[PDB]
Amino acid sequence: RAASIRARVKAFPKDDRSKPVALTSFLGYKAGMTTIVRDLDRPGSKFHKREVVEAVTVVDTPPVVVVGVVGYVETPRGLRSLTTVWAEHLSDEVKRRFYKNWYKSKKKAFTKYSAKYAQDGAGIERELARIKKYASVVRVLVHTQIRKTPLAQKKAHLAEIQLNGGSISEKVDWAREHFEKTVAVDSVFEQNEMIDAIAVTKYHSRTSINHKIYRVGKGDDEANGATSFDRTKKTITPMGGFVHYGEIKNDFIMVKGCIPGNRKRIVTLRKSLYTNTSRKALEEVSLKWIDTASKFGKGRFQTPAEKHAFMGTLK
Amino acid sequence: VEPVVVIDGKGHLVGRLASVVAKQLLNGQKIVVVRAEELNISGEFFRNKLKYHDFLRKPFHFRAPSRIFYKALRGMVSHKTARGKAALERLKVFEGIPPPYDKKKRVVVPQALRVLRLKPGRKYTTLGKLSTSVGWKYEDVVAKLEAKRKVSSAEYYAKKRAFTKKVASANATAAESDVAKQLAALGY
RNA sequence: AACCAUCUAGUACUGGUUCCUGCCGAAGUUUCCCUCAGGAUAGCAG
RNA sequence: AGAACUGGCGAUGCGGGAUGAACCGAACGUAGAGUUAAGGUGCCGGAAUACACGCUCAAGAACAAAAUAG
RNA sequence: CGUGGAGGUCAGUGACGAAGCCUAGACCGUAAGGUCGGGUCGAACGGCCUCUAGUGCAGAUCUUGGUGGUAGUAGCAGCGAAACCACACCAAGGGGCUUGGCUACCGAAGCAGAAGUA
RNA sequence: GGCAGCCGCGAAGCUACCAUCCGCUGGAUUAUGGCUGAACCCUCUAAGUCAGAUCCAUGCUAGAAGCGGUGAUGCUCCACACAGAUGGAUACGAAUAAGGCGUCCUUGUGGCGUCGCUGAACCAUAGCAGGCUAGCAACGGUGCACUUGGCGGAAAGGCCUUGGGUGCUUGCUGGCGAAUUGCAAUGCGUGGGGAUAAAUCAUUUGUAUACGACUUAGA
Repeated sequence: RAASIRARVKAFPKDDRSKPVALTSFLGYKAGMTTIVRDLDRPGSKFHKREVVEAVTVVDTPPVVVVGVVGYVETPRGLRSLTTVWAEHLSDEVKRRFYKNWYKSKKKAFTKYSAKYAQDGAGIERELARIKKYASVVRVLVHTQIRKTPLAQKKAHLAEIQLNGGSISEKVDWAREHFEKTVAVDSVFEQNEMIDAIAVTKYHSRTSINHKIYRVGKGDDEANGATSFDRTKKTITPMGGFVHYGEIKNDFIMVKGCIPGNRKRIVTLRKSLYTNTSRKALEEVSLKWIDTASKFGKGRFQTPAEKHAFMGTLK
Repeated sequence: VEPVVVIDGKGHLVGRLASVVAKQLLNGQKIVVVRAEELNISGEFFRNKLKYHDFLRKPFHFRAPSRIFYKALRGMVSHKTARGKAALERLKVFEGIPPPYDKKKRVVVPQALRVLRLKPGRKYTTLGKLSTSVGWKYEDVVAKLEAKRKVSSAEYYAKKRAFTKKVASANATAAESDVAKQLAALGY
C-alpha cells in the first residue's frame, strides 16, 4: 500500500553547473484521458507522415508557489536536512495541510515565525549565509494551489523540488528573491520534452519513464485544446465537463499514454532523470486534431456549436 | 588508565585489532575506533573479496567498514549475554574522525600494526576498497571530508609547533641557572 | 440370535509394585541330567 | 559368509576432545591449602600476540597419489 | 524416621485453647522427620519400653471426587461443548546438546565470402 | 402495457495482448587481446600496466513496530517528595628499503647538526576533604561571573580570544589550630484543580473498503 495519497520522488537528475537555477519536477491532478491523432513524422517508418491515432492522458496542473528552501549536508550517513526556512507567509490551504481537525482547531498556524520574519531579517539572512557557505545541495519547498483546481479535496499537497543549477549561492539568491512567488507550469516543462510519471494506482506506487508531453496547456487562453490544424475555439474539456472530475480552468499538461492512478489523483512529473538520446525524444510532436466529444455516454458531437447541426434545431 | 581510548584503525589488521579491542573492553575499558575505512586486511584483493560472499550467500549484511569491524568484534565477544551486551555498549566505530574525537589524541596498538606484523613484499587489502566493491557508497564523501580534516589541522599543528618553539626558548634562556642545575642533578 | 444371577477373585504374559541411611556386592558362564522344558551340578558373592 | 583369543563396557561418575558408547587421563565420603594428566595459552576460555631455526600464498590448522636442501 | 490400635509409665499436655490447616519465620539431624515463633480453628492429644498391621505413593491407557487450556471456540444480541493436553520458525554437526540466524564474448580451423568463460 | 414476463437499442462498470502508453547507463573483474620488464636472450608476469561479461554501482518498490529540520502551548494554584569520574581521553599529515626538529641558501625530492632504539614522556601536583593570618618579590600564573572578534555542519554545540571585575598564588619569609574519631574498618518529580496548543471519536466524505486502517469538511 502507498504511504499517502501523494507519492515521493525517490531521485533527481544530475545537477548542471552551467545551467541557470530552475525547477526539476512538477505535479498535478489526473484529468482522465482523451483521443488525439497526429502525423507520424518518424523517419524510416512504414507509416511516415501517416495519421497515427493514440490516446493521451490529461493532468490538471494548477500553479505551484514556492514556500521554502531546504539544504542538505552530505554526511557519511546520507543527506541530512541542515535547516528548513519558510518565507514569511503560509496560505490558508497550506496551513490546512498541518491540521487533521482544522475546523475544530484554533487555526494557530505560524505566528511567532511570521512575527520573526517581521524582524530585520538578520536571522533569515544568517541562515541564508549559512546555506551559502554550508551544504551545496538545495531543495525547494512548494505546494499546489488546490484553491483554483475544482476539486472537493481543498487540501494543498506539499512537495519538494530540487534545483538543477550551479553555484548554490545563486540557488539561495534565487530562493531569496522567488520566495512566496507563483511558478507557472510552462516554466518547468515544454512541448516535445520527455518526462516520467509517478503516481499511485487505483493502491501501489509505480514509476514510468520515457513519456513525452504531447501538449503544454496554457489555461489562460481559449482554444487550448485545438491544434494548428483544427484551431477551433474549443477547450480540452468536452461538453458537460469531465467524468468524475469538475472542470479545467487552469494550466494543464497532456502526456502520451496513461499515468497511473484514477481521475482526481495527484501525480508528479520529472525530466526522465537523464538526457535520452533516442530519436523519438528529439522529434517534435505536431498535433492535427484533439477529441473533445462528450466522454460521458457516447457523444455524437464535439461542441454545442456543432451539436445542433445534426439535429438542425430542437424544441 | 585512560577513561576513554581513541584508536586509529588505519594501518592495523582487522583480526588483531578486533581481538585486542574485545579483550580490552571486556575488562570495562571504553574504546573508540576511528578511520575504520583505512583498516587493512592481509592478502591481495582476491581472497579478501572472497570469504565474504561465501558467508553472505546464506539474515542481514552490512557493507560499511565500521559494521564489518563490529561484526569481526561481535564474534569475538560472547554476545547474547548481559556481559557481552554490556561490553559491546562501550565500543564506538566511525568512518574517518568525526567530532568531537577529532580534537582529542588518538592512539595505536603496536601489536596490531600491519607494518610490524606483515612481512615485507606481501600484498594486503584495505577495508575501504572492499566495502566499495561490495556496495559501499560513502567512500567518496569519507575521503573528501577526511582530506578537509587534515586541512587546517596541519595549520593547528604549525601553530602548536610555533608555540613550543617559544616555550623551548624560554626554557633555554632560564636553563643553566642554579635552579636548573639543581633540577638536572635529580634527573629533572 | 441374544440377555440376566452364580461356579469364576479360573485358564500368564502387558503394566505397577509405596520411608531414609550405611556396608558388602557379581554374572551373563562351566557342563552333567543330551537337546525347545527345566531341574541338579560348577564359578562369583554371604 | 562363518567364526574366534585375549581384552574396553555391561551397573560408571569426573576433566579434555564443538557433541558422541568404543579416544586420552582418571574411577567417586563432606571442604580448605598446594601440585599435576590428558587438553591448552589472539577473544569466546584460565593461562606467554613466549623464545630459536626453516618451510607455505593456497589453503593450512583415506579416498579421486601416478607424475627449498642434498 | 512416620501412622491406625493395645499393655505399661509421664499423680503428662489442654477452654488462661488438644488435634488439623496456613505460614517470602527459626532451630535440630546426612535423611526418613521432630521441634518452636505468628493467623483460623475448636476438645481431645502427646514424651518413652514393648506388642500388634487393612502402616508410608509419582505413574499401573489405576478407582472415587474436584478443577483448568482447548473456548466464550465448533455449534445452536443470547445459550454453548467435544476430542486432545509431559513440554514448545529455521541453517549445519548431532532422536525435537554444540555453534548461529528470521543464446553473448574469445581462440583454433583452406574459416575466401556467404554464413574456452558465461 | 402494470409485475413476479420477452424483445431492438443501452450509458456506467469489472475487464482484454480481446485494446492502448512505457519498460536502464557508469565502473572492477574470469577467459581473452597487449606494453614495459627478471628468474633465464625471449616472454602479458615475477613487480607494474591498458582494453575486456560475473560483480558493484544508476533507476525502481517498501522503509528499522534508525535518523534530520520545521509549526503550535507545556503556563498557574493546592497537596506530597527524591557495567562503576574522584588527577588531565595531552589532537598534524605521510612512509615504514624512511622520518621529524633548528639553521641557511643551492628554494630544491637542497647541505649540515640534532632525536628515536617507546608514554619510564609533558601539565600540575606543599596549605583541616586543604583554614586563619602578618610580610617580601613581580605586574606574571590561574578559579568564577562579565565583555569583544573569529572559528567549529561529519554526530558542528566546541575552540580560543581584545578589554576590565573579583578571589588564590606554595615564587619567596614567618605566626596562629590540628590532639580524644584514643593502633585500620572506602570515609529529585508527582496527583487534583484554573486558562489552552494539538490528537481520536460523532457527523460527513470515497480517489479507501471482508473487520482495523486509509481519504475529505462544516464554530
